[PDB]
Amino acid sequence: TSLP
Amino acid sequence: NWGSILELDLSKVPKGWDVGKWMYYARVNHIAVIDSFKEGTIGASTGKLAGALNNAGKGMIETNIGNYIQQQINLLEFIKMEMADVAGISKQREG
Amino acid sequence: NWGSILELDLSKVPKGWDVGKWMYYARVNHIAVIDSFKEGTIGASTGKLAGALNNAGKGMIETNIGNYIQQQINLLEFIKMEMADVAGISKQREG
Amino acid sequence: GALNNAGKGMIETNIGNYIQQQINLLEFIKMEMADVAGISKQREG
Amino acid sequence: MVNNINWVKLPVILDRLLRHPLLTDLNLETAIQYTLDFISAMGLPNVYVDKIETIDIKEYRGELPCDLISINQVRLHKNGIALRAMTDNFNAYPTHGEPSFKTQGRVIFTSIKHEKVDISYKAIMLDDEGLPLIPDNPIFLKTLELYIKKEWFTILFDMGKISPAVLNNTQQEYAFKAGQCNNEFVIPSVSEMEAITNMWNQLIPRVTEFRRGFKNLGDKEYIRVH
Amino acid sequence: MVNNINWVKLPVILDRLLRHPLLTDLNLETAIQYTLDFISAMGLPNVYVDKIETIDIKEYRGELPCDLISINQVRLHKNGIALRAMTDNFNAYPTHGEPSFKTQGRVIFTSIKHEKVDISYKAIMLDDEGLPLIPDNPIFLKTLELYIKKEWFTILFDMGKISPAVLNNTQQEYAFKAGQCNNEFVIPSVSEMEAITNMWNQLIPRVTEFRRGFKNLGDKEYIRVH
Amino acid sequence: MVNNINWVKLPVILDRLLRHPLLTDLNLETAIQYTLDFISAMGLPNVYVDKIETIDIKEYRGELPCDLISINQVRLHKNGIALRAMTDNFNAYPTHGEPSFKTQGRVIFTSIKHEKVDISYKAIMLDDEGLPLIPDNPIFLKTLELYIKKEWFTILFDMGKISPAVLNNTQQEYAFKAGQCNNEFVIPSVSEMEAITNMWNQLIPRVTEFRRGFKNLGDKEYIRVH
Amino acid sequence: MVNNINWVKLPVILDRLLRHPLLTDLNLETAIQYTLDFISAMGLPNVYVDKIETIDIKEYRGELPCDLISINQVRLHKNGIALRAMTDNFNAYPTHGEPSFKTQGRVIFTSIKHEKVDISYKAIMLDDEGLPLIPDNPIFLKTLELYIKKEWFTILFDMGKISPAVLNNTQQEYAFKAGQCNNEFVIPSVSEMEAITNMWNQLIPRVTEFRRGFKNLGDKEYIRVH
Amino acid sequence: DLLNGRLHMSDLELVLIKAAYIPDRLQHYPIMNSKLNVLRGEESKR
Repeated sequence: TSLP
Repeated sequence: NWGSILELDLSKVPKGWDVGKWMYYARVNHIAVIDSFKEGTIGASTGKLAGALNNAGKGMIETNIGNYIQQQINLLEFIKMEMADVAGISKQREG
Repeated sequence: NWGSILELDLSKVPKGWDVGKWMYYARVNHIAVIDSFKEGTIGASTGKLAGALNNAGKGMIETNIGNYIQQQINLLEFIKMEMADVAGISKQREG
Repeated sequence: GALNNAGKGMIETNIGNYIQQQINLLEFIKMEMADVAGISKQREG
Repeated sequence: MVNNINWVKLPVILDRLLRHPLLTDLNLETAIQYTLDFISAMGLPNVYVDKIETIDIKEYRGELPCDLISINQVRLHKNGIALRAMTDNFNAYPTHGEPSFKTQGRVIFTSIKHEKVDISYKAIMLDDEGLPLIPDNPIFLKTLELYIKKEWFTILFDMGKISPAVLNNTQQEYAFKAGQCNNEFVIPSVSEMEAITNMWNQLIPRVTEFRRGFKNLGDKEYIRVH
Repeated sequence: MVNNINWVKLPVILDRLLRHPLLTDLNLETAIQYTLDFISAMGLPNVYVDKIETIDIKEYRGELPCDLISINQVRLHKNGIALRAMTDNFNAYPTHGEPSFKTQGRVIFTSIKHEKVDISYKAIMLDDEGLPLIPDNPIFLKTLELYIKKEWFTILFDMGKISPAVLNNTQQEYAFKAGQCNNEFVIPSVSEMEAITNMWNQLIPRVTEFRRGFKNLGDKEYIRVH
Repeated sequence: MVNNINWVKLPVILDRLLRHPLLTDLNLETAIQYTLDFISAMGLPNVYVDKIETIDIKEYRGELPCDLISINQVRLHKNGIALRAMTDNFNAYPTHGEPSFKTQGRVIFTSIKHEKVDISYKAIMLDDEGLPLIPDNPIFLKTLELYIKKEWFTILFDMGKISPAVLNNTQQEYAFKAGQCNNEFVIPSVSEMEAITNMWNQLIPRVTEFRRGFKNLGDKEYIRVH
Repeated sequence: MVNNINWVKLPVILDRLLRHPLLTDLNLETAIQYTLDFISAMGLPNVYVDKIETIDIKEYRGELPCDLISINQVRLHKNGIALRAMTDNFNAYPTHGEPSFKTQGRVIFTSIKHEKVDISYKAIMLDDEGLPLIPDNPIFLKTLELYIKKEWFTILFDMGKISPAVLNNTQQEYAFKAGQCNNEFVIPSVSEMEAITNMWNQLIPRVTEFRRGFKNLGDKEYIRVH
Repeated sequence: DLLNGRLHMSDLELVLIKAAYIPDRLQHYPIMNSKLNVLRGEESKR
C-alpha cells in the first residue's frame, strides 16, 4: 500500500 | 527591515553538482537544472512518503514591516502638519 | 502599535547550524537553506503525524491598529473643521 | 470521456510580449543616446 | 538551548529501556551504536564539545586532529583572518588570492604553503572509558529511548514477533518526541535571543563577521546621537 | 500563572495512580523517573526554583553550581551588566568587545579573564529526602497521572495486555490534559498582565532591558504633560 | 557538508547489517556490489577523492587515468585556461577557435593537437586492500544499511519469504533516510555559505570563473569608497 | 553527463541478475537481446561511439557504413558546409539550391551528383567478441538489471508463476530507476553547462551553427568595450 | 579619463582585466559629460  | 527571505531546499540539485556552481550557473543563465529522480525523492515518487516533499513550493519568511514604516511616515506628516497649523505657519506660508 | 509579528518555527534549520548564523546568512543572501528531511519531520513525512507540520505557512500576530489610528485622525480633522465653522473662521480665512 | 469534450487546443507562443520588450528597450536606448549627446527629442523638432 | 547540557554515562539509557520486558536483550554494545546513530541523525550542535587546536601546514596540506567531526572555522594563526571553502579545482597544482581550505579525511587542504592555522572544531564528549557521554535531558533521554525501541521493534516486526499496531504506535511516538527534541535543543535561550536581536537590528548592516570568528555577531549596534 | 505553586511530596501522585487496579505495580522508583520526564517534556518555568549564585572566573572559565538546570542571566558582579551568548569561535585562543558567555557542563566559558559573575539560574525544588517535589495543582497532578498511565499502558499494549481502544482513550485524555496544563501554568495572572501591558505600550520604546536583569521590563512608561 | 568524511573499512556495514537475523547470509562480496550501487545512486561529490593528473595529447587524443570516474575540469598546462565541452561533430576530421574536450572511455578527445592538459578528476577512496572505503557518518551508514536491507527484502519478497508489510516498512524507512542522507552531504557548511555568499552578492557580476579553476568563485567583491 | 562512460563486458549484468534465484535460467543470449532493447528504449546518446567516415556519392546516392545507427551531421568534404534534411519529393527525378540528404537503409540520398560527403554518425561500442559493451555505471547497471527482471517477471506472471504484487513492485522499481538513469546520463556536467551558458547568453544571437559542425555552439560571445 | 570615456577597473574594486571585452571588463556610459558641457557653454555665453 501507498498512502502516507 | 530586511527583504523577503526564501526557504530553499536543495533536495533536487543534480548529482555530482556543488551547490555553489549550481547556483552560479543559475545566476548566469536564469535557468537551474534540477533532478526530479534523485534517490532522495524515491519515497515521494513511489508513494512511501508524503507527496508534499515533491511539491508545495518554496516558503517565505516575510514580515510586513513596510506597512508599519508607511504608517509611521504618515504619522510624521500628520504631526508636522498639525504643528504647522497650531503655530499659525502654513506650508504655503514657509515658501 | 508595533509592526506585524511573524511566528517562525525553526524545525527545518539544517543540522549543525546555529539559528544566529543561519538567520545572518538569510539576511545577507535573502535565501535560507532548509532541510525538509530532518529527523523532526519524520512523522509528517511518513504519515505518523499530522501533515500540517510540514505545511500551513507561518502565522501572524497582526492587529488592525492602523485603521483605528486613521479613524482617530479623521475624527480630529472633523472636529477641528467643526470648531472652525462654529467660530466663523474658515481654513481659507486663516491663510 | 475527454474524447467528446476538452475543447480544442492551441499552439500559442507568447512572442508578442517579447516583441514589446524589444521595442521598449529600443525606445529606452534611443532616449539614453539622445540624453548623453545633449540633444533631446524636443530639441530635434 | 534553554537548558544546560549536564552529562551522564551511557547506561542511564539502559536503566530506562530495560523497564520494557521486550527490550531485555539490549546491551551496552547495542546502545553505543544506536546512540551514535541517534546523535548523528539529530545533528544537534549543542551535544558536541567545542575545541580549538592549532596545526602546521607543510605544503597546502595539514594533519587534522583525531577527534574532529566538524569544523566551525579555520583561520590563520598570525593574522586571525578566517578561511573560506576552497572552490578551486587546481589548488596547489602549478602551470608551466584570499586563503581557503578543504578537508576530507585526516587531511586539510589549504591554499597556503607554510603557515600555522587555527581550527575550531566539534568533537564528542567522552567518558572515563573511551565511550560517548550523553545529555541527561529527559527529553533527549526519552527520544533516544524511543529511537532504540523503534529500531528493536522494527527488527522484531521484520520477524513477525511484534504486531503492526505496536510498531505503528512506536513510530508515531518516536516521531513526535524527535520533533520535540529537535525544538528543545535549537530554540534559543534569552541570551541567545539578545545575540540574535543584536544581529537582526542594524541601521548600518554588518556583513563581515566571518572574517572574525563571528565574535561581533551579537554585538549591539550603537548609533551616536546628533 | 494565576494559581500558586504549593509544593507536595511525590507519593501524592501514587495515591491517585494506585486507584487504578492496572497500575498497582507502580513504585516511587518509577514515579521519580516519569515525573522528571514529565517535568522536562512540559518545560514549565514556574515549576523550577529561581536561585542566584556568584562564582569566580579563573581564565575564561568558571565552575558552575551543582543544581543548575537552566540560566536566566549571567552578569558581571561589579558593574551589573548582563552577558550575552558567545558567538565567537576562538574565544580565549590568541593569535600570534562586550562580554559574553557559553555554558556546556559544569563549566561556563566567558570572554573575561578574572572577574566575579552572578548567575541567576533555575533548579528543582527538592524534598527533605533528596527527591523532586511536585506542585499540588490538581491539573498538574491529573496530567502527571495521565502521563504515567499512558506510558504504562503503552508498555502493556506492546505486550498485548491492554486493548488498543484503551490506549487510544488514554492518549486522547493525556493529550487534552497536557494542553490544558500547558495553558494553566503559562497564561499570565493579573499582575503579570500589568507587567506585560507596561511592556507593550511605550510611546518611546524601551529596548535595553537585557542590560539590566529585565528589572524595568514591566515598569510603566510615563510621559510628562506639556 | 557540515561534518567531515572520516573513512572506515567496508565491513563496518556488515557489523550493523548482521544484527538482523534475516540478513545473516550477507557477505563482503555482496556488500561491495550494493555499496558501489548506493554510492552511484546517491551521487554525492563529497564521497569521492579529488585528484589532479597531467597527461599528453598526441593528436586530439589523450590517455586517461585508470581510477577516473568524473572530471571536474580540464585545462591547458601552459596557459591554465580551462576547456569546455566539445560541441563540434567533425573535431579532428579535416576538409579538402577556443579549446574544448570530450571524454568517453579511457580516451579524452580534445581540439588541440600536441599539448599537455591538466585534468582535475574524482575517484574512489580505496583501502589497503583494493576495495572501496566508506564514510563513517552514521547517517550514511544507516542509509547504506537500509539500502542493502531493502534489496535483500525485495528478493525475499519476490520469493514470498517476507511479508508485503515488512517490505513496505523497509522501503518507507529507506526512502526517508535516503532523503536525509542527501541533505546531510549537500547542505553547505558555514565556510561554504561564506563562499556562496561571496558568489551571490556582486555589485559587478563575475561571470568568468570557469576560465580559472573556479578559484575566485567565493572571493569577496570589494568596492572602493569614493 | 557528470560521470565517465567506462566500458565493461556484458556478463557483468549476469553477475548481478543471477543473485536472484528466480533469474537463474537467464543467459548471455537473453541478456544480449534485452540489453539492446534497453539501450534503444532509453535512447541515451552518451552510450554510443561517435565516428566520422567519408563516402562517395555516385549519383544522388551513396553507400553507408555498416555500423551506422544514427547520423549527427552530413557535410560536403571540400567546403565543409553541412547538409539538411531533404524535403523534396522529386530529388534526382528530372522534368522534360542548397544541398540536402535523406537516409533510409544502407543508402544515403543526397541532392548532389558526384561529391564526397563526410558523415558523423553514432555506433555501438563492441567487445573483442562482436558483442555490445555496456557502461559500468551502477545506475545504468541497476536499471538494466531491473529491466531484464521486469521482462522475466512479466512472462512468469503471464504464466501465473509470480504474484501480481511481485510484478507490481518490480514495475515500480524499474520505473523509478529508469527515470533516474535518464537524468543521470542527460543532465550536463560543469563543462557542458559552460557550453550551454555560452550558447544561452548572446547579445548578438548566433543562429548558424548548423552550417559548421556546431563547432562554435558553446563559444563565448565577446563584445568589445567602447 | 572618465570625461574621455575611459574606465579604470582598479578605481572601483579590487581586480582579482586588461582585455578590452565586456565579459570581464565594464562599459562606461558617459552620463557626466552633458552636465559639465552645460556649465562650459554658459561660461562661454556669459
